[PDB]
Amino acid sequence: TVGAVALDLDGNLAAATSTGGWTNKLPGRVGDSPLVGAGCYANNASVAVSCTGTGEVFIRALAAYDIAALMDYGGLSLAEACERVVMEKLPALGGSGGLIAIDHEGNVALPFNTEGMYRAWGYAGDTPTTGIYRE
Amino acid sequence: TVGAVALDLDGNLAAATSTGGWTNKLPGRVGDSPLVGAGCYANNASVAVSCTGTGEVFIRALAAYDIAALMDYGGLSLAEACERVVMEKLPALGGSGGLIAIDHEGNVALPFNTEGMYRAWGYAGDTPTTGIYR
Amino acid sequence: GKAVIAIHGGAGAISRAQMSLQQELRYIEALSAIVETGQKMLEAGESALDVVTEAVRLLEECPLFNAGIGAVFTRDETHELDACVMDGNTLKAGAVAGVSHLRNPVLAARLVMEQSPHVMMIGEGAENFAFARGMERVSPEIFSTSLRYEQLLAARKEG
Amino acid sequence: AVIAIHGGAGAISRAQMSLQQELRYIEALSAIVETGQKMLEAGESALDVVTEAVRLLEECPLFNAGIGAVFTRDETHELDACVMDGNTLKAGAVAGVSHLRNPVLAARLVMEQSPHVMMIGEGAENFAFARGMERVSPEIFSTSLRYEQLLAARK
Ligand SMILES: [Cl-]
Ligand SMILES: [Cl-]
Ligand SMILES: [Cl-]
Ligand code: NA
Ligand code: NA
Ligand code: NA
Repeated sequence: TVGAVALDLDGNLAAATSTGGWTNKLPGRVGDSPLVGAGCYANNASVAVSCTGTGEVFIRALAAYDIAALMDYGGLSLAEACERVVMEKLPALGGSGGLIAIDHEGNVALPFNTEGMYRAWGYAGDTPTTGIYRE
Repeated sequence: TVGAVALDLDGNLAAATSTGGWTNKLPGRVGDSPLVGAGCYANNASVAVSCTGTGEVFIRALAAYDIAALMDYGGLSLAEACERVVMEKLPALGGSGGLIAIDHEGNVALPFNTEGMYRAWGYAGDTPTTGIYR
Repeated sequence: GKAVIAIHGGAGAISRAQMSLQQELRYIEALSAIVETGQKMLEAGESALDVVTEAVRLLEECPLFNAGIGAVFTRDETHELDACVMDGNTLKAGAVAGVSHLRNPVLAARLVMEQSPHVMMIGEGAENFAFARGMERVSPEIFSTSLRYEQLLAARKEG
Repeated sequence: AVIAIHGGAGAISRAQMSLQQELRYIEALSAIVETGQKMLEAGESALDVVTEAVRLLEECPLFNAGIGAVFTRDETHELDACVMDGNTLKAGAVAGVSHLRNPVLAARLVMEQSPHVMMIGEGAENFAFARGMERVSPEIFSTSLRYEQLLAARK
């Protein structure tokens, strides 16, 4: 699982997710990566999200869309929505992983409940930030 | 496409959807029916939904989950959420079809924006209601 | 709330001008029989999961409806079937897409839910999972109906 | 304007990984996010930026997508991808593909050149090939690192 989210100069949001699945996977099993609203979602009016983790839990919890709906309908900020999904709801179903998100206001979040998540972000015309481990 | 939603005496919701897709479909195309939150969703906290319609729009709209999220987070009634998704949001994206939904209080909705939808529902120990047209 | 079931057999351009009452009652009778089965099961204390599974299984069996027996034809004059089931109690789900050799995709979806750590399986992988758990292999021809074959022909040119 | 990328979440420990090992990932993430930043700075679309970032993460054998995909039980590769455009709410996705070098470009193709969101398996592949995408052998994805991780995971 790899992914990208972006907000362009025109205010467009976009998300993309790509994966090889998981080591020793049986044939024809599908996780969250190719599923709209589970592993990948974008709407100019809310957020762009790409996910990575226990596929079945990201599907059951519709993780990517749940970020948008918690913000849109629940009035949560991006930070609050990410905390709710990644640190509460995913573990509640036995689910490990993380996600990257940008909202329409340019807030960026890279929540994960795992030992690490390969990640990076940067604003245009700024130095990028990278990370592997927690805090 | 076919589906069923139900609430049982223990207060559990469930949803199931099944399809052969669309006449003259090219191989390997997947619509909303097998996709959680698109053609099928159930949560004891909100609603059970089974959809039928333009698969591409029901996926892009996360039609089934959007009903649940409008009720759970937005505090919309089942009727209001069904109106919003089926009569407003889906048509705005070029999607025709409908859905069946039961909430955790046993409210039932069978919204559709098409000419017809083969549908029926009934309370346990009651006579069933059947329909095709508006 | 009172235990309750709803079913659908698909939404589309259905108009009164197109059918007789006797032709309508064929659809009404099928929907009534299946919803009545669900109602009786709910009244006897059966689970919402077991009721929707059986209701969709019956809708698959019913040739009038575009799932299982009575599936529409693909471009290639075969059948590709998809199904999902979700349990609101556990939030477990199971789903199969693109299967042609399973009589009842909803039962295969329910097998994915109950007898795997995965939500979604596709094509031959989904089929082989189902066969390894003892579900019967079928010819895709079993789904084929004159009604749907005629719809395929009216929708295209011959050559 | 802003980009964020990931190359997967899970049980990364420090006691197992050297600094030179870690720096290869840091340098890889750096170059890709920087490529994205420069595209955004130049006024390229969010869609084109996430497509190119994920294409680069696919090409990079360090990340479990495209080249450097994990091995299945049967010691081959099955790849999945999705792309969504927030401007149109259009989306494209492929699942279970073995003969497409860059699943995210296949997904973008489903988005733009089909009325569908999602294609699977040989239907997805034949759809892409019918629009001039190259057929590849899944052997191109295979790496020693991921083979070694398959043998380890079997224990
Ligand atoms: Cl770090
Ligand atoms: Cl971990
Ligand atoms: Cl060093
Ligand atoms: Na049928
Ligand atoms: Na790669
Ligand atoms: Na092959």
